[PDB]
Amino acid sequence: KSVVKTSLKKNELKDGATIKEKCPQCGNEEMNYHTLQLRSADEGATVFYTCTSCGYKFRTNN
Amino acid sequence: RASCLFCHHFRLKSVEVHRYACKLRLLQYGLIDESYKLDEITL
Amino acid sequence: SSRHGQKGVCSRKWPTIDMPFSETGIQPDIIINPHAFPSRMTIGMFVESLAGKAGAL
Amino acid sequence: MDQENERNISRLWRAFRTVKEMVKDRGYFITQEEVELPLEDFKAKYCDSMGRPQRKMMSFQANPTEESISKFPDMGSLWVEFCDEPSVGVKTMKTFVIHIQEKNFQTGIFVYQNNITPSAMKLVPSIPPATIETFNEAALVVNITHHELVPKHIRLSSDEKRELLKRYRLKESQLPRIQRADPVALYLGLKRGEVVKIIRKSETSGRYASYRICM
Amino acid sequence: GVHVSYDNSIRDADGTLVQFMYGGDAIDITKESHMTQFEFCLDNYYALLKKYNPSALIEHLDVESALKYSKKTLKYRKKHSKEPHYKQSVKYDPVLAKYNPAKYLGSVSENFQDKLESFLDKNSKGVNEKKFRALMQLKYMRSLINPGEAVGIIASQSVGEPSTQMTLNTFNVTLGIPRLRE
Amino acid sequence: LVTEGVNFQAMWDQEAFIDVDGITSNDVAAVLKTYGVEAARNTIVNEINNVFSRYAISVSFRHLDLIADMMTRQGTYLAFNRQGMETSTSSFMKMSYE
Amino acid sequence: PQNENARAEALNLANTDSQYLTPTSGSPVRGLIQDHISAGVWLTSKDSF
Amino acid sequence: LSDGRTTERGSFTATVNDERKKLVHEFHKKLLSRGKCDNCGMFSPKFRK
Amino acid sequence: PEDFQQHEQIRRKTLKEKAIPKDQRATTPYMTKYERARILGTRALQISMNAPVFVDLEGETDPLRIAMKELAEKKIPLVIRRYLPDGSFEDWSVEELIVD
Repeated sequence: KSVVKTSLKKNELKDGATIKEKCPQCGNEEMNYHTLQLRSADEGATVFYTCTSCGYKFRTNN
Repeated sequence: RASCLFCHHFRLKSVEVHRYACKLRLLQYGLIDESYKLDEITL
Repeated sequence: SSRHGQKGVCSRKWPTIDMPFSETGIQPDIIINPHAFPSRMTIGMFVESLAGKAGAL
Repeated sequence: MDQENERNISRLWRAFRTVKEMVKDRGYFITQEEVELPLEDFKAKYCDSMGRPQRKMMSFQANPTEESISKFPDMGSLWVEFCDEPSVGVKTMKTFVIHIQEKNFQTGIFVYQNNITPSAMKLVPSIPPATIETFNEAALVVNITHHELVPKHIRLSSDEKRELLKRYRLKESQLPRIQRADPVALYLGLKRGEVVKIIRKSETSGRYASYRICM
Repeated sequence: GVHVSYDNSIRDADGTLVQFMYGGDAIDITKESHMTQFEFCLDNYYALLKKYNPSALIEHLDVESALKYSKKTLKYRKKHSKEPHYKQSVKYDPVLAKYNPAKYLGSVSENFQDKLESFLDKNSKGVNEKKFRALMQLKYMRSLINPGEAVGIIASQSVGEPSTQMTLNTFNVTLGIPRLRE
Repeated sequence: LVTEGVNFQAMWDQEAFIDVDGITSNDVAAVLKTYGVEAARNTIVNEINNVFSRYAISVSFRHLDLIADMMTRQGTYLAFNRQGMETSTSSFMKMSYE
Repeated sequence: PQNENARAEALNLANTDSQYLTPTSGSPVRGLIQDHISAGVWLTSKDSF
Repeated sequence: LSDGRTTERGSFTATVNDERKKLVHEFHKKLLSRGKCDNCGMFSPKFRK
Repeated sequence: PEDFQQHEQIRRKTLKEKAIPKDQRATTPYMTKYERARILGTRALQISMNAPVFVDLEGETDPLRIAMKELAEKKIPLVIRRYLPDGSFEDWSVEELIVD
């Protein structure tokens, strides 16, 4: 009953953060990122990935 | 608190008290099936 | 430490004879490993490094 | 019109289909299509002409297969009983306490509907040669041995429990203990001191036989 | 102090049993990494022959027992492959339930037996099989557990050391260590 | 489907739309009450592996089968705590925990 | 250690050579590190004569 | 004892220890609360710490 | 007196009821990394206490590596007693075991 998008529908989230990195578990070259920096500042970029076809999760360690 | 100064037994009956003790004689041996067979004798 | 956050221990006091000379015969002072940078991405150390050239005259 | 009278027979049918899977598993002689007894053929035999069922018609008796008696040397007759009272009375048990004790079975099963009177629970172990196993018929909708997370239990006899406690040089009380009140130990009817065998399909190396004992 | 005993039953230090073989098939994780690399062990057959040297070896352990009782349960399982788990033919247990893998050549859990066979049925080109059934059932024999191994401690460090990584946070169900504490 | 609540007894009564021989939860203390103890064991090795998979840390099942068969040795879901250690034999281990 | 029942157990049970695979996943834990990787691309290249 | 199910020095395992503490925690459940001594009517009044 | 002897004959009857005899041994024929790291341990601690040696030791002062020289050539007079957890055991030798 509201006049703006109160919640998503089952298709209304189509991400596009394509980097051309190799996937071992499903070969989907497309793979998004997520924007964080986890450890204390004696540690590299913890700015993650996430594989986009088989549901594999990836950690950007260093 | 389970004691009485006049009968100098426990407040539970001397067949209820003997029933639990005689199970604990069995359970200091490696047998549990024969421990629940002592409750088959109630007459 | 430099002024960009690159700490590091003085791992080994290295003799100046077995240490690479340069254009002139200049031998360096602090060898820092270029594998340290891509986890850090401190390009401010790279632009400080060539403007120290361009400040030294 | 048939509001409750549609569900209460459909739930009772799978409850009956549960019981003719709880008896065949223990080793008795139940036929194939009696396990697969169709609801259309169920109501035309075990329900009244007004469509309501009577459970007094539904009770029966089972006798063990003599191949299983070659393994369990004394397995008596099994009696399956039902109840047409939502409130089981202590004198309803006295009808059924005697009917086991007089007829000289070995194993008894009482199916009820909502509850048993706790006063009626006093009469349950009071036939010492026999056993009485109660079951809530609302709790026996679906067999809990068909579910994928439960492996295929197999009860063992004396000539392989002795081939176990001598194999691994154990005592009785050193195996993994399964409870008395476990809904699989209430299913197969495990006494105390009867090792059951679990073939659990492990997640790594497939089928993996483990053993477990009832205390 | 949960340790493997000398008959492969996982037993706590006061005798009270836990499992009957270690994890199903009594293999250390530190030895199995090439155990399903059947393509690899075909390639380096002759080198891996004289590492797992059967010449001075196959006369001190039973051979032709586990090679035969397995093929009952290889044939007898071909009947009831289309069955659900409650309808299963429960006559025949697996081969490890009768035969110690440290003693009987060819006694093999039911997941490794079905994967050598699938390798010996699909990829067979001049490739023999009796040369290769020997090694990759002897390598299963060599790569067992050591009777006495501290699998009580070692499992409890397979929950500990990765857990200094799972403090990651929100981009439902409880996640990470506050799930694992429950 | 996913249900944000645990009630096995009412879901059996929904058999025309749910296959009632595949239902899987995370409340281990509810599977133990209904589905025996052997399904309370296969849930634990799933629920532990549902934590190390989302962070992509493939711990081996041989470690988890040992843990789940230690908690389920007495037929009940014994935790690792003061109350779970209360059944033990070697009594310095009890004193040296806390 | 201070006795010869331990000098064999610091060689044949707990050296850094039997500790090649971790038991958590079977993965290897020991390998070059930063520049010993980046010398491989230069040594095993097709221009490196 | 004529069998090998026990010794002279007895058998004591984890599940037997489980079945022993359950009685004693229930034995100390029953005897703590009661109306009278029941050999007789001769009973004692309560206590308090 | 004999209250030592009645105390002794029970033990040697107990100790005879736990030795699984040699035709009925049922453990591995291998030296499972724990015999091997301890047989080499204890034997190296015998050569440090003047045990009789039975190999051409070739200037090898290291007391641990001397036992390895006798391990790979089978000159060790040891017997491994492997306790099965009820108390029974199988007295394996070092000859009849097979090294990795």
